[PDB]
Amino acid sequence: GSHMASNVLALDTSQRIRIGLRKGEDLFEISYTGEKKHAEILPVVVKKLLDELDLKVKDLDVVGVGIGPGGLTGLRVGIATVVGLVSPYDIPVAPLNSFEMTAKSCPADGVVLVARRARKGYHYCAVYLKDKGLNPLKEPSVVSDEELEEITKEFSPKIVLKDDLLISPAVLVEESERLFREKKTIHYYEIEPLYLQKSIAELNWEKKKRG
Amino acid sequence: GSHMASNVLALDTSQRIRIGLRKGEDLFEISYTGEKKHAEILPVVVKKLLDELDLKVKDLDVVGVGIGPGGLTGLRVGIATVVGLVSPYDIPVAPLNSFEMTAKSCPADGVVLVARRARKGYHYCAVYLKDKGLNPLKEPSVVSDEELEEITKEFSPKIVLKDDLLISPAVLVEESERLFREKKTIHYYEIEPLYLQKSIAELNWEKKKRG
Amino acid sequence: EGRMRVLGIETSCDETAVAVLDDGKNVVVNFTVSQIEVHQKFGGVVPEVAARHHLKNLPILLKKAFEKVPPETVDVVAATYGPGLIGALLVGLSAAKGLAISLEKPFVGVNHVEAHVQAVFLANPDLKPPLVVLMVSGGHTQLMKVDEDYSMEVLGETLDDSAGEAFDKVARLLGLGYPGGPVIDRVAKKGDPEKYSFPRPMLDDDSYNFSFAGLKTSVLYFLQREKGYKVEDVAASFQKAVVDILVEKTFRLARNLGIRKIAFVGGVAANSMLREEVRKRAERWNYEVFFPPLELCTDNALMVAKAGYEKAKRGMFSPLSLNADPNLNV
Amino acid sequence: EGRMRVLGIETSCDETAVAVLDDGKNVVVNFTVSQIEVHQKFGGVVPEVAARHHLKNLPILLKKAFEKVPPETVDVVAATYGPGLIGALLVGLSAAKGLAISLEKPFVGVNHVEAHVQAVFLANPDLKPPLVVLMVSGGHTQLMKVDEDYSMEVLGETLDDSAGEAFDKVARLLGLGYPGGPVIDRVAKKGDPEKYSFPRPMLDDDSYNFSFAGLKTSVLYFLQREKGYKVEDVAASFQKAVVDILVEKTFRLARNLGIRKIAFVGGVAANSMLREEVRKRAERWNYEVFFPPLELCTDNALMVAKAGYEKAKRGMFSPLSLNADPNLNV
Amino acid sequence: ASRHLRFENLTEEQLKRLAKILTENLKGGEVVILSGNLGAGKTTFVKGMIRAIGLDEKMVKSPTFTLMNVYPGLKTIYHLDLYRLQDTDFLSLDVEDILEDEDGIMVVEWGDLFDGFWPEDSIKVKIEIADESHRNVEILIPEEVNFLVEKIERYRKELQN
Amino acid sequence: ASRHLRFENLTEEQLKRLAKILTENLKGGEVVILSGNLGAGKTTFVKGMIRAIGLDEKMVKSPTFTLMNVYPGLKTIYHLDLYRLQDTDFLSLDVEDILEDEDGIMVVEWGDLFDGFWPEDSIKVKIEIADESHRNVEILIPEEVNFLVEKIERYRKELQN
Ligand SMILES: Nc1ncnc2c1ncn2[C@@H]1O[C@H](COP(=O)(O)OP(=O)(O)OP(=O)(O)O)[C@@H](O)[C@H]1O
Ligand SMILES: Nc1ncnc2c1ncn2[C@@H]1O[C@H](COP(=O)(O)OP(=O)(O)OP(=O)(O)O)[C@@H](O)[C@H]1O
Ligand SMILES: Nc1ncnc2c1ncn2[C@@H]1O[C@H](COP(=O)(O)OP(=O)(O)O)[C@@H](O)[C@H]1O
Ligand SMILES: Nc1ncnc2c1ncn2[C@@H]1O[C@H](COP(=O)(O)OP(=O)(O)O)[C@@H](O)[C@H]1O
Ligand SMILES: Nc1ncnc2c1ncn2[C@@H]1O[C@H](COP(=O)(O)OC(=O)O)[C@@H](O)[C@H]1O
Ligand SMILES: Nc1ncnc2c1ncn2[C@@H]1O[C@H](COP(=O)(O)OC(=O)O)[C@@H](O)[C@H]1O
Ligand SMILES: [Mg+2]
Ligand SMILES: [Mg+2]
Ligand SMILES: [Zn+2]
Ligand SMILES: [Zn+2]
Repeated sequence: GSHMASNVLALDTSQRIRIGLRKGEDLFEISYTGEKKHAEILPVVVKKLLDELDLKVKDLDVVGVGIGPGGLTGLRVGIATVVGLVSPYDIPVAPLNSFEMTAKSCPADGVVLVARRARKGYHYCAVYLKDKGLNPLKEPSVVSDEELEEITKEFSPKIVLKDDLLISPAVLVEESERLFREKKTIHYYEIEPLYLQKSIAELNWEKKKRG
Repeated sequence: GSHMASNVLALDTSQRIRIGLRKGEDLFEISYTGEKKHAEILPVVVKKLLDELDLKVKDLDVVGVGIGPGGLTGLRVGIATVVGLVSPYDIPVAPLNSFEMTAKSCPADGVVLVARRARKGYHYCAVYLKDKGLNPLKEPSVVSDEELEEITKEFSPKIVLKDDLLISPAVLVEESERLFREKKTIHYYEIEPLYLQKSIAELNWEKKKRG
Repeated sequence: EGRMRVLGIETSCDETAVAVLDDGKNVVVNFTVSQIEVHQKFGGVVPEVAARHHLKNLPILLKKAFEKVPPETVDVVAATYGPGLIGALLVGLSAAKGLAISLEKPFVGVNHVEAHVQAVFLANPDLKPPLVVLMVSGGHTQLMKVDEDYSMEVLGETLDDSAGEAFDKVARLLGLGYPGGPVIDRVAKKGDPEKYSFPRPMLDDDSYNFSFAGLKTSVLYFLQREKGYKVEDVAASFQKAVVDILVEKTFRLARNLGIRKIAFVGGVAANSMLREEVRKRAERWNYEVFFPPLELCTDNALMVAKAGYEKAKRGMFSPLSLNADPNLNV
Repeated sequence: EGRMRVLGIETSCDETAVAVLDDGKNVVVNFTVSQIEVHQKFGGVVPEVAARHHLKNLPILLKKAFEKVPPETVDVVAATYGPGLIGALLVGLSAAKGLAISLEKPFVGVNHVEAHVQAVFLANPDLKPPLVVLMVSGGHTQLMKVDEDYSMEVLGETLDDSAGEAFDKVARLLGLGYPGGPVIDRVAKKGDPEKYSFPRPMLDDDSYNFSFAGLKTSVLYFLQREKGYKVEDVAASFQKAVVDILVEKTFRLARNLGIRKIAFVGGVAANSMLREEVRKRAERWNYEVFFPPLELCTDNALMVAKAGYEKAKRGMFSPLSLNADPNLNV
Repeated sequence: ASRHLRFENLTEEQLKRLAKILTENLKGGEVVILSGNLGAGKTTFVKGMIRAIGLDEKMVKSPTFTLMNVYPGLKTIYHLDLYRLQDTDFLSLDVEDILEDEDGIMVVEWGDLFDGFWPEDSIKVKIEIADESHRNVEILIPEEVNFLVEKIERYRKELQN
Repeated sequence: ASRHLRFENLTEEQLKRLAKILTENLKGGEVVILSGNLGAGKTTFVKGMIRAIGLDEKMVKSPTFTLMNVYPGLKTIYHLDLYRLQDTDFLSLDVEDILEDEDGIMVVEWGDLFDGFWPEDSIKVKIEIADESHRNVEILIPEEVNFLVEKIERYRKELQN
């Protein structure tokens, strides 16, 4: 029946592989960085971790997954493997905004700007007011290199998370738990990735104008 | 003979358990957080990690270890296990300043202050100018709650890492490699932990004066 | 009952597909997004599907699958891992490894074109290799050998355009529309296949490979050179050229390998003129020939599940580390 | 040679110690920081040692050990994990697990007081339990049974101050200095042990436990009450009280358990009056008694290595998860 | 402003040599938009390009159905054909993903069907049918990547023959 | 300024009851400095304190040799004796580490030997020998922890007997 989470798996494949697994009082964080592709690592590491903590997937109370913004190939691998994990048992899914996760993974507080380079001369980016929780000063969108500078002045660049983004797996687990407690979880067949990719079609279809 | 490092183990037990293991192009990070004591986790996780990467200790080019400042019990466990790891083979040891590791683990740059509470009304703390590398604006020392505030004004509190310190295991591996390349490694029988603990004996032996 | 139930996944190109298969014979579920689309589906209280949207489609099909098939009954999970689009392959592959971990079942990576060939053995349970297979769809144009143990080699492939691709593009030239294969087949019926020749730099006699690019342009050249031809005659004459290439090589291979059974799979294998030419030569030189049904020849997860069942029987399982290979070679 | 070589570590209290032992008999290395100190050591090109500095001392001893003993020859690693100071235990324990991982050898966690008892079996290789052990140092005052299989129970302990502690503190009162045991032993020789009685609330007859706190204060009370006594007589009379308590209980236990062998280990076991009283009763009631040599009774890693060898022979190995327990109970 | 280079009346071998010279000199992260009618020689052009990454022409197939082929040589060529593309979604996602690969060379048959989508520094290659065995080729090099001009004009040397 | 509380002529049972009342009311992270001559009843006092964490007196031993004993009850008591301590290093490191435990109760026999080391909010307990079966006890409660005063003075109720 209805109880509070004990066993929580969350990963984010939006850049580097980030896996968090809480089991009771025990939280394990694992990250991988190297030449190997996500499809070569993520499933093996997930299996080993679960095995070592004497945990089966059906014993999971929620699974968190990063939904972007991030690298298409990475996101696809992560989300797809999660679908494979939960689909047999309809285990609830916490959709995690990779940029928010990035912001929350920063020790400090205040005003934070997160950016990832797209195609030459463009950048994904968002700005966040971060204290107790975290509040969006501008939602993740695509901008040019010039338009990025507009944002760095228009808001306070107190912390600037650019290009190489640290994600704390602990934060993934914590956010997954939060969404679960707020009844904001979803089914595995309801996942809607943040594809900002799609915005460059319209913004570069003309020139430097959109209104 | 003399070659550049391929296989690098580094951990820090100064607060939470942080383990990094590079093997060629593959870097694995592991952290643990929970009720279990360091002595219950650190050795088992080290063994499992090495085994899964088909790695024996003698194959290691350097071992990094956090030497403080931090919790006495934690540091003792970490350093002692490392001594057990390397002693049979005299594998070189990178001594890691846990506070520096903390500073470098912060995505942003600028001026950073790191603090850990000691006995009520006192704090370990250091201030670091951080850009390319990292430069000490004041070396780790003990201060009172009042004297801490002196430091927050006397320097710019651009980022304030207080009480709960994130250590990136990747950063441990990277620093271990750096010290190894700079021929700054030491023998297992030459380790000298940063015990700031010892400074409270003299600073509280009188009142608020020391000069 | 030592029953082996295999759930197959296929996301190599345009089609998202999930199937469940028992003992390489009994079909339990055989879903394709094509069916879910090509049949109406007014709104829903479960999201909708669209072509080539693998990440959002596959979950849907899995939901459907598990409604009919209780998950714990699945023994083996099988998925295509190449060749094809890395971005697409990865979704099927990754979900399949997901399920393996979840169900604590073993996992099988399947080669897409090898899978296509299983359509022959699904459709002819009694059929024993060796045989030769002409695989000849829009994507694939390949001549393959299957030996006694069920190993496969590719002994010929296209060096440019597939056969289906030749039909599609030439049909555009003749202003017949899309898909090209069917319309040309229909229109050719009432045409003279001996009317026109299509000369071009043809590749080696001994080679078991194909080239159609030059036949495509040869027809273009014709249209902008000649006067007062009839579509029927051009379609018929082009159609003759294509099947003549395909049949000569396929039978020549079979002869030289001393094989007496030949199978044809894929869109182009439907062609009425090809089938006639094939039966003529089959009769004359005393060959068995096999033309599987059409819903098996198009991309689907059943051929994957079959391919998986056969590998699993032989204990040829895949590790969880298996990466998608867009250039996978059989 | 099915030779089992065991490296022992001991860091439970004040002493840092490393030893190597073969087949529970042959001592290869037996280092204590006490020796490295109590013998001169002018500077060095390798750091220096000091008492109770386990983290920096242990590395030193390991270096020494490995110079004499090549590491790969080590079969089993054994370390004290309690009882004692958590902070100290942890260093030995953690380094030992380190070595196990490094050498790919199994690991044995050892109980400090159990280890102390192995001094009896090191020193008397022919000795077979059951026996009773009075363990009676400065830290430890304990009555133990060892049964046929070499299991141990504690059947009596101090409820306050140890015996050695009584000697140390009473010696302070008599102005004799430290350590108390020896000086009192010497001074008592020339004293009358029947001169004074030391009455105080004594605990239960049937109880196998000890209490000395009240004997300590009884002597204080005496000094501030009486006039014109002589140190010799007070020392002698106090010494008599202590050994009388220890011997009565130890023999009574042995009698009631029907054991005929008794062993005495620890500083206080050196006491000349205790030894006499013990031999008297031993003779009268026909008991075997054992007093191990003194360098075995003080904290050292040899008893650990022995304790480890015996557990390893029986395949009673410890996991890498073993935490130090300051309150470990035998 | 972008610099226009015309090559008149190239044989098939000459067209391939020209494609090789272009590709040799590509640094990584470049886009080539192959334009031309059915049968102009777009796929044949790519058979030229692959010489430059140390593979056989055998490997170059029509991507009409596959949509994108990967040729992993000394650099990786991504070979797209957008002929049969009905939606726009595949550009927005999959192709966009590869535009962030700054090591590979993307070449796109029928790229001109979606002319607005491509970056400004894209190289455009337009192939016309001259006769039954000759083609004309026009190459537009944007200023951003202007170093290519000298490399390509040097090829005219071979055509004096 | 710190508040002084004298208890005159306590039996052994009375001294233990007083130690129980003190400890009952400790929140966690407190230090008790036990002062008194050889035989005053410091260790006996701790046998009183442990009643309050739900253990038997059996568990309380002299830490003269062990240096520090751990009693894990409803709260954890750390029981130190610094009698035989020659250096200063053990205070600087090991004891300092436990002063950062804000859940435990530290009680230190012969703490007064290192009077400068202890925090200002430390509770001081001084035991004098009155006769052969009675002790006097003085307790200093710092202002920081002043709530203890009312709790302890209530014990005088038992002593009217
Ligand atoms: N000078 C030439 N350059 C290139 N190809 C030539 C030339 N002369 C003849 N050809 C032939 O023309 C044909 C062109 O086919 P190809 O498939 O390369 O054109 P395409 O533009 O890719 O067609 P599609 O529009 O269907 O993609 C080939 O058979 C090629 O050998
Ligand atoms: N009123 C009393 N309160 C406490 N103890 C008493 C009293 N009267 C007699 N005693 C006895 O005095 C002795 C005190 O011993 P204890 O070891 O507690 O003193 P201590 O201060 O710990 O000594 P040390 O200085 O060696 O640590 C005990 O035997 C105790 O039973
Ligand atoms: N697959 C085949 N099986 C049997 N006979 C064939 C086959 N292919 C061609 N032939 C016959 O063989 C002839 C070509 O070879 P042929 O001149 O007979 O030389 P040979 O038979 O010595 O190889 C064709 O005219 C045809 O009649
Ligand atoms: N361990 C012992 N072994 C043998 N005899 C003992 C032992 N301890 C005491 N005794 C003897 O027994 C006497 C006390 O018990 P005793 O009066 O003989 O009753 P019982 O022998 O029936 O138990 C002592 O005076 C002593 O002579
Ligand atoms: N009757 C036909 N004759 C020739 N070609 C035919 C005929 N029917 C379909 N085709 C061709 O098969 C191709 C489709 O094959 P299919 O759908 O089986 O698999 C792939 O998509 O690869 C199309 O190019 C179509 O023109
Ligand atoms: N001859 C002795 N008589 C009584 N007590 C003696 C004698 N020799 C040492 N001791 C006591 O043993 C104790 C030391 O024991 P040991 O050094 O063996 O182990 C521990 O430290 O625990 C000291 O209290 C000392 O006073
Ligand atoms: Mg083409
Ligand atoms: Mg005491
Ligand atoms: Zn196919
Ligand atoms: Zn001992």
